[PDB]
Amino acid sequence: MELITILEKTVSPDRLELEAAQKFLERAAVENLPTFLVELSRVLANPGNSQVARVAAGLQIKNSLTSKDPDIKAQYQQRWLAIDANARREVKNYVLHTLGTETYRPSSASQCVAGIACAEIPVNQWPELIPQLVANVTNPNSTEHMKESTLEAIGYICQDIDPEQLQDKSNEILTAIIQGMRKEEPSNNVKLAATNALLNSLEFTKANFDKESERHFIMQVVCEATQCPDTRVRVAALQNLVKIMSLYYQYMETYMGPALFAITIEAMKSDIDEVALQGIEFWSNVCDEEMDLAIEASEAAEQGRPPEHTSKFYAKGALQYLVPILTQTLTKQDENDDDDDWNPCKAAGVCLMLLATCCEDDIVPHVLPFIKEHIKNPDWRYRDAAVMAFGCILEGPEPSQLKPLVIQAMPTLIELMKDPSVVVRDTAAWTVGRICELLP
Amino acid sequence: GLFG
Repeated sequence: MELITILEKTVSPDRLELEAAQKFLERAAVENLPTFLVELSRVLANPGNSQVARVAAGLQIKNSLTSKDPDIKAQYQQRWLAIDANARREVKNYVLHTLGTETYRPSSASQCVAGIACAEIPVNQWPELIPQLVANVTNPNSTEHMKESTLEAIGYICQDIDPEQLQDKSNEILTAIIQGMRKEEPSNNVKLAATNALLNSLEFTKANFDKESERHFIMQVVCEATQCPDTRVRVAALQNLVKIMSLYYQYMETYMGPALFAITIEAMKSDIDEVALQGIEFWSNVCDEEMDLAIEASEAAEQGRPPEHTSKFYAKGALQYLVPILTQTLTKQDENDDDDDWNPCKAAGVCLMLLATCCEDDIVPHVLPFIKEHIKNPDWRYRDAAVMAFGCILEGPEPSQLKPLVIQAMPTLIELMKDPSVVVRDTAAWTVGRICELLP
Repeated sequence: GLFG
């Protein structure tokens, strides 16, 4: 009836037994913080303990180092720094020695390394860590777990610490990340850890994306990963393409034409909602980037000089293959649920609106054919899609250029307000609402 | 360490 014992009771179904174990652990953090942490790290560090215990130990440690409330988190980070340097040097030592000794997933240690580091790195307090983390991944003998859990830690560190505090280590890290991502890596799990790590390290690899030698390698590595048979790795890989596109638009010429287009397009068509979700996000991101450019460009028009960066109108160039997919995606309607849920359908529509405000006028002639063919369809889905799509293109094409179209639509737009389907009725309403509003 |  020790600590391992109290920890395991933190998952016991018995309500009384839980609040019990919980109270114990709370005072322990209050009246015995330094010791408590060294003990928990000792539990976590021992591969002889239950997954139940280790994970619990890890959760307690991580809980005394961070919170989602910036204020609380600040308070915890300070409390930790105020702890004896030798106690901390021991917790750090154990937490670290854990990496590569866990059989369960994810790693419960990486969450602790990321916890302590977020408090200690911004103060040059654990200057050894990164070198250690990088060596763990790049050692030619490192186990399949050594790389995976280390990459998860590197990943969490990048995710929660100011990227401003890693640019001076950006090359070391990136090497370790790209290392667990290259196809030669046997494990997709390591490949998965590596890919989510990269996703949070883009913020400070700007110096690396600038060197064409390296940007071509990163991009190839990411691309080969959108082809991974493990859906998770794919989605993670597509997630990078989406962020790379908003953080490095100016360098996408080389790949966009011969690679991205194909990948993202197919992704949008995937049967797997999470993958389709990424494809869409990617082209919404493009419209966004391209819209701010149209501004930055127009602003330089007044100042009679050229803008810093120029748009390449990738969005307008894909209008041909995007529109049909987006409209088709609006067919994947949610009969039953959450008008709060983010499914491909919700995505597509928001995307379309973006595509509209982007390829302003040239959006209508591509959307109409779908609206026409379906506005009067037996399937409530297609009937709603048509009414939906019409509601999306409303804001983009010239206010004047639209009015005539609104002329011929208005009739049917009203009928639908009396359509059986509550969904269609709701949609029709929204659409008609936008009309009366915008174009007086 | 933690102690002494």
